[PDB]
Amino acid sequence: KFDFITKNNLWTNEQRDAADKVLAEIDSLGLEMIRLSWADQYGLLRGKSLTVASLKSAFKEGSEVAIGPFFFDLVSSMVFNLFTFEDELSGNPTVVMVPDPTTFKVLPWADKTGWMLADLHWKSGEPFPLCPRGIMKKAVKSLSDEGYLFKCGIELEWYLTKIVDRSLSPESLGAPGVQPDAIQVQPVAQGYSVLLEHHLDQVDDIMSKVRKGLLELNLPLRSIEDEWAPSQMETTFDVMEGLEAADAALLIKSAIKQICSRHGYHATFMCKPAINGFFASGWHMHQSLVDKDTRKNLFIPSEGEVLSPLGRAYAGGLLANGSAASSFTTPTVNGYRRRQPYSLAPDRRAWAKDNKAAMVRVVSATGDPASRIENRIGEPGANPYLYMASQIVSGLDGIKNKKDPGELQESPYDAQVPMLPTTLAEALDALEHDSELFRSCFGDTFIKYWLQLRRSEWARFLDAEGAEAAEPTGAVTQWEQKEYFNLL
Amino acid sequence: DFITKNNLWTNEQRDAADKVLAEIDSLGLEMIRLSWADQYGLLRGKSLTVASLKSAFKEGSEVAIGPFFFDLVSSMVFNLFTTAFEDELSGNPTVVMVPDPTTFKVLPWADKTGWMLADLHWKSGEPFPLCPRGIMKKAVKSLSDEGYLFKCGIELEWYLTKIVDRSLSPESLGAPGVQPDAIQVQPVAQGYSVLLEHHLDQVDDIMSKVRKGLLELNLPLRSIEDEWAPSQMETTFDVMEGLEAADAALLIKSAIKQICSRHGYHATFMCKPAINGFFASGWHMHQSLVDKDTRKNLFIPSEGEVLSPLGRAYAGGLLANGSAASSFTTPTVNGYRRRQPYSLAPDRRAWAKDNKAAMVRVVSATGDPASRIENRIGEPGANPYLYMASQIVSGLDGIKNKKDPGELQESPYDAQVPMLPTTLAEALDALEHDSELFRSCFGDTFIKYWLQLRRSEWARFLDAEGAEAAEPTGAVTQWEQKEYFNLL
Ligand SMILES: Nc1ncnc2c1ncn2[C@@H]1O[C@H](COP(=O)(O)OP(=O)(O)NP(=O)(O)O)[C@@H](O)[C@H]1O
Ligand SMILES: Nc1ncnc2c1ncn2[C@@H]1O[C@H](COP(=O)(O)OP(=O)(O)NP(=O)(O)O)[C@@H](O)[C@H]1O
Ligand SMILES: [Mg+2]
Ligand SMILES: [Mg+2]
Ligand SMILES: [Mn+2]
Ligand SMILES: [Mn+2]
Ligand SMILES: [Mn+2]
Ligand SMILES: [Mn+2]
Repeated sequence: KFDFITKNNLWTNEQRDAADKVLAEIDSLGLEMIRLSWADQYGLLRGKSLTVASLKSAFKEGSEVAIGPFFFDLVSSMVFNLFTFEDELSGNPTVVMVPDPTTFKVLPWADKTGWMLADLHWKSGEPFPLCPRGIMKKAVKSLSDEGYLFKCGIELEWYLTKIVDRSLSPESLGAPGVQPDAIQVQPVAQGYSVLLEHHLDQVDDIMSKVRKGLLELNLPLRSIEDEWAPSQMETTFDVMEGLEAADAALLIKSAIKQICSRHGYHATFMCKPAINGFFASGWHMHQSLVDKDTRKNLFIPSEGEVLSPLGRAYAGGLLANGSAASSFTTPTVNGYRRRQPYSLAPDRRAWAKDNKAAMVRVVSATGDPASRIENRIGEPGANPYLYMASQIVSGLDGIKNKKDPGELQESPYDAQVPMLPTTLAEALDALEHDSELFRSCFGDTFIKYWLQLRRSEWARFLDAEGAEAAEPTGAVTQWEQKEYFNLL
Repeated sequence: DFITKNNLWTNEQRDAADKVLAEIDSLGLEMIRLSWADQYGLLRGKSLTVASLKSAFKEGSEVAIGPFFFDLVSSMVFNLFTTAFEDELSGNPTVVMVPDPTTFKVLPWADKTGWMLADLHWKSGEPFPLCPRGIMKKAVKSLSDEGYLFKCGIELEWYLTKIVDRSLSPESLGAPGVQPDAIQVQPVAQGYSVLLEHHLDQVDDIMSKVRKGLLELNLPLRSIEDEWAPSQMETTFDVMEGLEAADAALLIKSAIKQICSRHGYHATFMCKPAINGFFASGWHMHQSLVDKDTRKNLFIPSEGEVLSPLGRAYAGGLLANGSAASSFTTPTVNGYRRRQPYSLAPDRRAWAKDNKAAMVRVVSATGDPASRIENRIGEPGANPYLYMASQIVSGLDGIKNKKDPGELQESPYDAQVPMLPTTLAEALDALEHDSELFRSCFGDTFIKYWLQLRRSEWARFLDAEGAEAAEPTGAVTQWEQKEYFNLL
């Protein structure tokens, strides 16, 4: 068989050793299938399930796939002509999924099934420019080149509901460009009784299975918590690093959804479902930089500081680029329901010490290795690679250009600072009008592609619900429910 | 190491932490709940993994004070958005849950789950002033400084019902400041045949599970009894001491509710549910003081006495402060349904020997170490910490000022003594106009906070049902059912 991986130098020695160990574990465990997957532009896992023999072949030749998913939106509108590359963004070329053996997992909820991520490459051997994991890799290398590792604490809010109807009737299936029916669900608990232990116990018949699945995947689960709204959950994780953290967040969301569905439940990372009483869910990103060699947290402040100078410049970069990065931290139309004051979610580019109204909330103390920046702007349905890469790119831009975050705001909701985009369209406008950094770091081809795609989605939303409905405080529309509830 | 830096663990607590970690590993536990009682006595907190708990044994676990500024339906009674603290009572600072390893339990009804209480501290290291367990700690220390230990017999009445509908439909979930629907239930047995053995047998398929859970928690279960009303139960426990006794009462109520819910039943400590035929439930507090060194009961009477002089003065303090303490022993609007005569509940500040019509009932015999005071004023839904601490503070005040209870009442419902508050508002007035003692021991800030919070709750009740509805002999309102039935 042709060895595409060796010829194109796509595996490190570490990856090759891991490939040997992975095959040994597959044999020892008697696995029958190994999923080969990769995140699309929305963070959703696409790929194939291979047999053992086919995976062994893929460890030399890769596995061919079409780029179709990149040119579809969530309902398979054809945004880019698959029938008619970086210049025109058209066609259906074949790319090669090259497995990343360091990502291998055994999926506990499935029958004799393993799981692995793949990187997309042209048959020429070059990375596919639209691959979001590749964009995270570029961000990680840019940060390594400067002496730093990205340390990230994953804090995810989500909704846990019980399935009433999976909406499988032919009349509910939609069509290309036509949303299918949302799954029908029922809340699993009452709410507005935050952090209530009895809520944790009431849902633990299924939540214990979620917990066990996450632990058995060797994910660093830290806490399970009862959030404010009915059936709203929160799961946090211990600190992870760079690509691993992004891969982990991706797998975490996938595992929660799959386990829940296996038992007749529906988990969703849709920011604010159209269900009475459901409040918006957030994805706050906890971030620190550590020295590649000394492994010390370089954000730790001395006395009379809230952050080290380096951390202060990182925060400056987060603030300065918060509008341009908005479509990456907050990619869904529905995620902008959180862009309003008095929400404990951010409406403006302000930093503050421990104040949960700020976009950038600093949590720190002299000599404390937990000292960190929390960016509260993200939504749970964000693509982990694009979210984390936007954070790295913004913070590194702040360090290189010595950006100043300005004064810590005591009342962030009164701060005389730039407002954040209130709609996805505003976020795309902000990116278009301030595109240089993300063109340079994510790639010009990717930014062109991203703008075109997301704008087509906004146009669909506008056509279905009208401009008035985009107001963040307005009720969640049926378009949002039928776009995001089932898949995110 | 926040705990070591602030000297927050005794050497016994550190030894206990070692043992707790060893037991967690030996049993293969996967989750450990870290909880604390809020102002209503409800358990709030997080569920942590083994790794996260090990970290919390050094740095504690951060949590927001949100629950203290919410009422039972999450009315925002204090402004979480304006950064203040003890003068302003506003804001949303982060505090540190410091685990108390001496409280560790394995929860028998849950999957591989341990459980622990936590004390709330500012990040400066000082105790958080609104924390009710801390108020109990201060009462216990105040009592110890005088040479005494608090011995308490826990006697809880409650209702056992079978769930018909958990009221989980979106239209039933309420909203912040808006009560959700009560759970719908069915009685499990007829009543008005008190202490009937056949009733005990009829309910023992579920009551046996409650019994086993309490026994496996190593709680000193003493009796299970058929109380007067249909489906009304009573569970008593052998004598416990001080802070343990309060912690145990908290765990007892939580365990009863969780076991019952796990099996499709609803236990409630709501005083008098809006269910036809349900009579009011009480929490009589059996109390004695023991000498810290001799370990002897200092209430034991001589011949021609019903209590030693010390016990008689303690009783005097209980009576003298009974109106000011009313919101603590009887914090619920619904609990004042018991403030009426000919009820076997107290309507006045009278004491008597073995008369169940009195507030302070003496049970004693010459030289009998069971000699004690039973205060019949409390309701089952009381916060264990606030109820017990109010008792300690009142009795110690009686001792210090040599307060005289007056003459024993042969007919308490005809006694020439001050009447007890008949509404929560009256109880808050009594505390406000006579606050010095409870300000001195519970703290000014807590008393200011308590008054403001409970008055907002009374205002909600008044607006929903009118003043006319507060008359104790009136029917239980839907507001009471939708405020207390689900959570208490
Ligand atoms: N140095 C660090 N760098 C990055 N993340 C860190 C660091 N130290 C701690 N974390 C992470 O920070 C997160 C803490 O989140 P959590 O305990 O939910 O509190 P919070 O996010 O500060 N508050 P909240 O919005 O109110 O829920 C965890 O994911 C930790 O692993
Ligand atoms: N010295 C003591 N100090 C405190 N509590 C004690 C003491 N001796 C016994 N007790 C407790 O007193 C309680 C007695 O409760 P119980 O047997 O129900 O009595 P009762 O007063 O007759 N109740 P009731 O008939 O329902 O009104 C138990 O919780 C005992 O553990
Ligand atoms: Mg959190
Ligand atoms: Mg009794
Ligand atoms: Mn949260
Ligand atoms: Mn957070
Ligand atoms: Mn009784
Ligand atoms: Mn009694």
